Amino acid sequence: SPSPWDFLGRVLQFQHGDHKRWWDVLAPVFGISMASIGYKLDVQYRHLLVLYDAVIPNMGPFPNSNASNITWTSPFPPGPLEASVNYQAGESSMFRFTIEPVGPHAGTPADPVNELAAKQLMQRLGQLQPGGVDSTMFDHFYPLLCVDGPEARRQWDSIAHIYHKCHTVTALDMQRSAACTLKTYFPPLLRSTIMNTSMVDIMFDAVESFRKQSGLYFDYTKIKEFMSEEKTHETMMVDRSYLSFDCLDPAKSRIKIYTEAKVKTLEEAYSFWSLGGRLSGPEIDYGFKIVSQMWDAIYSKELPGGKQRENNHIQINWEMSAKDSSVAPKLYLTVIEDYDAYVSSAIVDLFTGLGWAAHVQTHKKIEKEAYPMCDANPQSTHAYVWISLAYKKTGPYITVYTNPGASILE
Amino acid sequence: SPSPWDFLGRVLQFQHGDHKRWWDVLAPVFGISMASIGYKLDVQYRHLLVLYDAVIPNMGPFPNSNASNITWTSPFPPGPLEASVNYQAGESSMFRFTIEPVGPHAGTPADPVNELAAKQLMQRLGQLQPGGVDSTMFDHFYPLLCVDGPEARRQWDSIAHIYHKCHTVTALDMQRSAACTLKTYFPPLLRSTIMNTSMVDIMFDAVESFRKQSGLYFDYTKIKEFMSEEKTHETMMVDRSYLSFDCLDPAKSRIKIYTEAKVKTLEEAYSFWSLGGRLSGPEIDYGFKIVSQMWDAIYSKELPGGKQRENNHIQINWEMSAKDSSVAPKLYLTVIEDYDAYVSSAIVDLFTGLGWAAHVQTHKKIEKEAYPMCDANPQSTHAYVWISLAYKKTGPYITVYTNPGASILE
Amino acid sequence: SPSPWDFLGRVLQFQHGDHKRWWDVLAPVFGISMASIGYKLDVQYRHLLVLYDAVIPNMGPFPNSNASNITWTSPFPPGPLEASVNYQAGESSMFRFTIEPVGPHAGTPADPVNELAAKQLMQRLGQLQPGGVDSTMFDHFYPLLCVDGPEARRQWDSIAHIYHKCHTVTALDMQRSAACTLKTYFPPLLRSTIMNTSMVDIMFDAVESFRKQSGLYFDYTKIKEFMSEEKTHETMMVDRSYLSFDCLDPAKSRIKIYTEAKVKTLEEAYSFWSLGGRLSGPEIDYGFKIVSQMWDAIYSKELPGGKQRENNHIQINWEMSAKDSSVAPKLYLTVIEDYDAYVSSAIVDLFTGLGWAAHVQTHKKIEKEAYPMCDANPQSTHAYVWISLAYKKTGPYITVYTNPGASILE
Amino acid sequence: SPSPWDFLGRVLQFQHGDHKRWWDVLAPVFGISMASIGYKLDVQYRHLLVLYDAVIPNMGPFPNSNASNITWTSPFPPGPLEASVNYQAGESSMFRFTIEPVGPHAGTPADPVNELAAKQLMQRLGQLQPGGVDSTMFDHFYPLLCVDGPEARRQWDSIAHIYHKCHTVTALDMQRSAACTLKTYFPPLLRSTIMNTSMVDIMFDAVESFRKQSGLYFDYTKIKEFMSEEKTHETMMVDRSYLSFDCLDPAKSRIKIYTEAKVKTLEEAYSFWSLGGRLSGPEIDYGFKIVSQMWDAIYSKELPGGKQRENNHIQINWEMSAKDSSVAPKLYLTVIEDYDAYVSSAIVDLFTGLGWAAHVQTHKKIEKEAYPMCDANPQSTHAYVWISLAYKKTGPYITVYTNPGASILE
Repeated sequence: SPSPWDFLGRVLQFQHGDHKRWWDVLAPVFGISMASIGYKLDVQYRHLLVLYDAVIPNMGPFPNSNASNITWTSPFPPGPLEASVNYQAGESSMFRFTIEPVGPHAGTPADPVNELAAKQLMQRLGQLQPGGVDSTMFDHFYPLLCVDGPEARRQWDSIAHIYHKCHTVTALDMQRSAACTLKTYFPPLLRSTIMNTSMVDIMFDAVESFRKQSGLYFDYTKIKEFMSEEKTHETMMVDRSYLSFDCLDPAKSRIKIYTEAKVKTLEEAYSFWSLGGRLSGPEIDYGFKIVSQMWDAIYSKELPGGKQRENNHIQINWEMSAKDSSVAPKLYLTVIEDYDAYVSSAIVDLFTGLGWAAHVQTHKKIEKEAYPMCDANPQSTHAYVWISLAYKKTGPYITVYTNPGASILE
Repeated sequence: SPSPWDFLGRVLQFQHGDHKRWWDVLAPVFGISMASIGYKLDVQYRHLLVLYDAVIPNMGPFPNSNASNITWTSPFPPGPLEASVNYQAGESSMFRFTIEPVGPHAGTPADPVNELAAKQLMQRLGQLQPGGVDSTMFDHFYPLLCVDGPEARRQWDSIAHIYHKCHTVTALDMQRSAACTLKTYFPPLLRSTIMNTSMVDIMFDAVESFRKQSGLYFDYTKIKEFMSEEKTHETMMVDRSYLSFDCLDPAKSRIKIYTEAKVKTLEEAYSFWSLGGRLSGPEIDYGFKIVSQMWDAIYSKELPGGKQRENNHIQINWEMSAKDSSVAPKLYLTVIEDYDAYVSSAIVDLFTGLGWAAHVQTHKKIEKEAYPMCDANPQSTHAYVWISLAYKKTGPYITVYTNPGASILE
Repeated sequence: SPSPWDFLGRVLQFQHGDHKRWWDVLAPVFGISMASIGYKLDVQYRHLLVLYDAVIPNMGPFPNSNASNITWTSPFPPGPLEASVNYQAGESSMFRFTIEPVGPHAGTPADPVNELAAKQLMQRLGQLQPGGVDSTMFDHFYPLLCVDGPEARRQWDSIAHIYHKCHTVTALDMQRSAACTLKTYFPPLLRSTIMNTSMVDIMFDAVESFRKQSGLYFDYTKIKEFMSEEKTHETMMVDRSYLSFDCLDPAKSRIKIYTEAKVKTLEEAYSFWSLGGRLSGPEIDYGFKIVSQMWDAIYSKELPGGKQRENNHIQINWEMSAKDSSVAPKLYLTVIEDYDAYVSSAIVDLFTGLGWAAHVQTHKKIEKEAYPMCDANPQSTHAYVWISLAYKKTGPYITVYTNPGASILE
Repeated sequence: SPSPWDFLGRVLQFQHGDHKRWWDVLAPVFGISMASIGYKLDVQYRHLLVLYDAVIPNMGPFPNSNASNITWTSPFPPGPLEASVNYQAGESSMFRFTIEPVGPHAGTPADPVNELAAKQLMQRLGQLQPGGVDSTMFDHFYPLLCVDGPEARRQWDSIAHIYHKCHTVTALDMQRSAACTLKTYFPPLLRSTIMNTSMVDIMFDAVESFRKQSGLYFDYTKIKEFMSEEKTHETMMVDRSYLSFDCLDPAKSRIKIYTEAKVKTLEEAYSFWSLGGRLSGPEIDYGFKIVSQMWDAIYSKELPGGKQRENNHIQINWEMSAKDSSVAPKLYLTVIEDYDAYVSSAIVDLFTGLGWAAHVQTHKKIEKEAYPMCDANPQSTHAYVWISLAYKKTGPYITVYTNPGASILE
């Protein structure tokens, strides 16, 4: 038995070489993750073909060793920003991967703000499954949060200082049902920098615009209050925020506010998780229990080269539902610098404390098969990128975000 | 000796089959026109490769016999709206061809307003020649005259009644110097229909916006005055107008106002050519002499099936320069219904009256080689589409606009 | 749920347009046959991708309406000579399809005897599954039965009169286990015509060569005796014969002798089935019972246009095993001219007489889904091509050979 | 002005990535050589497109740094064995490049003797120019000198010890007239090793077979006599010989015998050049004058690393005409180990002694533009590979054979 990625790399014809290389790098990772999760073979085939047609052509050039060909500058390494494997208790794991759609010539004068890649990707996703990509929220939030090509090109003197000119990021939720639902992120840093406004008063103003235009109830009050305070900006890198929404029926879609932060103690972490105490209840408590566990399990150890932790880098997503007024957080703990060995051990011990034997097995399976550099290289710091904790009435919701192109950093 | 189109169709690899079919149909036409003009062989190769990479992928599906696959509705037949061969006295002929960039899925829910094709085409043209496609005017006139995908998708109830939802048209001026300069048309029918404004007060308001933003002097006063009158709207189909501009340095670029018209006598034709008398001088006179000659030479004859001329369909371009206040007209006489034999004979007799022996030879050469249905079928009404008369201090400027996909209508 | 053929035609990139058209035509047929048989979804994907990579590029040009582009002349219409669905009692149905591998330029001076297509196909099949295509028998029978390109090109004056210059035919047995085992046919008509020998004394001499070179026991004596008689040549078209062998381990492979025939009564049919009585036993009897049933069930009816049966066209395969001395026949009844309605009704009544309810359901399913012209057009004579009867100790073995490109003949 | 290789790499679509990489590596070299020679632009385009369609797909995988993917073993580095630029006095320079056509899977069980690549290449060359590739001599010498796939696969125990299993090598003579005439080499090492015969008695026996079959007079007597002696085998590596012939009209084609040799003094060199004195006249004298000049100009110097010359490696081609009995030699001096600086200086001083100013300029132009490692790296030993001296009644005929993939060895 050949596995779908091998057989497909053998038979498939690729428009470009960089697509072939991105395939050789990721398709193993994605396919092994999907197969260890428990996907059916035809779903592996469908999602790998989606990746081959829709995604890979909208990843950008492949990094040669000196990364000379990569003209679309970014602080993150090229490729999918992450590939995620969800872990709940009772509900089945799901594979995801978010990608900043980069065009083949983005960063160059021909496509200096990469306007088409995300739209080409949305188009391919809609064509491979008609009626699966609803652009009702995309089309409302695009003029408010995102900058078209023309604006960014005539408002260039205003943004040419920005390093990462990202304006939209697509997160595809590859489902066990072969349905690849999309999820678009809009970082308004470009738009705010052009209009000289703030991320808060633009993100949330657009959210309220969509509220009144739809009648859907997206209560952003808690989040605006918190993110508008002083001691939050004290640590918050508000310029690394973005608004996320599911490209679905706005009634059944969700909106999420995201921001980064460099905290030093669990009190600031609870500040972000809780929105300054404005969010409480049993779920906040039971969630921060696990956040604290993983905090003092991961950030309690040595970094490579014997360096010291200046601070703890975190990220946070607050999800607001359409029919409710609830806001639910999701805290990222960044481990780009940690030992993949230490991160994996922490994840495993957490899962065991939760009683998740099946999930530790799945985790180590994906680890050894898709990410061989954790077992081969005892000082690897490339596979794991973030770990995300969220708590729902179902129970915990942990989410290990790995780098699929970790084979490129080794 | 194989000629470039044959050899290229033999060696070239095409992404899609429709590209191969469009090649088989057009590349003969374009290459024969370029070769009869007097292009060099390498320029033929360069322009045919431009067509193969930039253009053909942004033409749309190829019409099967029932035209079942063509989802992007249009009153014109699919393919390039026209392929033009210029004819002056002293300056060398030039090949052109304007195309409404259609995506492979335009008209379908995945790309219901065809937003990407023109941008993809502009991108390819800029990448094949960096710094040859200046988007200074494109980026200013895009929000004013053209509708992005999102707007058109949420403002759909306002435009879903329109048959031709064209919003941008690219005219590539393939030059003897291998340089393929672009030229973008913006028909604001979508934008005006959404904003419930008029083509006049939107086109010219955008022109004045660009004036004040640039300092370049585009005197639109004559054209606004005329096109705002009553007896002009009496005949004018103002909903078939568009603003044209060369995607170049705005200093060296030109802006052109276009409108259609169904006139019955040469007095209305002089109304449009002259802007109600506001334009005069030796050039207007010497130009309308030739317009009258060709009028009573072409519209003086029988239509196929023995039908009668309800009226004479014309189009008109008024060009406004950046450094001057001059406006120069260019009158189209539509011959979509006439006998290609009669149209060719009229063109030939005109050229002979002008003393253009070389040009009648070139014309008949292109006719017999690229358009064999004029000699084979004595009742052909498909090759020729329009003839355009303009008069400059150089002399006359006649321009025969043929349909390259005339092989598809036979 | 999109079915594999639709989704694959949506995502897959095709080297050539003719591959896209062959896909649109066959992949529905093949996929519907495989799905009605009961194949798993991933096996459908694997086999359709095999068809897309290995087979389709080695089918030849796609027939336009006038079939102008088809330079490789053949009495059969272009495309797969047949697509077969096996029907046994107890063992699961299997899909097959034999194709004369035609190159993209076969019949033209560049590839006037189509030498590469079959080898390219064998190569692709071996690369998509290493060690699945054993060329031990192919490499022994190639010089004996088949003509290389050079020989056929210098021995051209000797064969240029032949209409069908076929020299090798590949029958792929797409298995429910995703394994696509090959099966090569060698019609020695070219070789015999060059060497001025007879099909009998070349086919069987090569078989004996392989016997002595291998030690495997392929008893051809019965078949040589019969096919060398006089009254068999009376009806036999010995020039339509070929030697078949499974490209596998010669120990586990089988060899088959094939010949056509135009008989008029069941006595000549029993002559061919029995090898002039030399083959007998319970199986021959029980097999000719069914041959007679289907004979007087199909050839007992009207042809289109009210024409009369000059004679009954049949074909016959005698399989010889490696470890045994048994020879087992397989009689084809050609129905290219009959009513697809009559043929389907006969097949259904036969299956019912055998008690094969599941198989009549599968048959009508494949009929209505893959071959809609049998239900739409009540006078269709294109879907069905042959029906093949063989009898093994398992029971009967009927095999309905349909034309997949029947959509092209309607 | 973009030059053809840049523009073509920008617009062209490549089936495979390795084709793109081979393009990036060679097309600069080939195009710069053709442009420095003085080719027209359209001829550059034609030949680069020939390379893109016919050749590049039949070069094999592209060498990654560890050359892990290269399964077709060879003592030479992958890519074109050489790219040649001819230099005469009076006749215009010509570009050539010989390539061992390697399939994408050659060396692996799927194509273990690489039988198709050369045939695919011949087919493409014949299709891009019908009637330009005459296979009259190819089809006669193929069974005699070359081993089909089947023979080599069943006669594997006899050849599996050979390192380089080359059996046919195509040398394309890209002409200023855009005509790419082919030239096929047959090294009978495989055939001789299978039939346990000698290269002499097989090559020359096949030549005599073609003589009697054609009536063309290819007098091989001198060459058979010499190559059959004892003191020639003393130095000759007869296992590195091959028979060459132009794939043209056998009347106008030429046959050439090739052999390698490791000589130590100019007396053995004159032995090979002269066929043991059997060849004489003014031309032999005037040719060996130049051979001696270049011998003591190149082999008179230091090797890298301060190593010593065990012996001088040479190669020799004796051309036999169809209508005459003349045999004309062509002596290769191998400089794979020498300093590209020393080799270039020797070539330049030779040309100057001949009065070839234009040619030294062309040579240094090709050097600095196509082979930058001779000027950048003062210890480069990769660009130049061989230098070939032949003398015709026109005058000298020197031929500098460079490695185009020298960019891969740096």
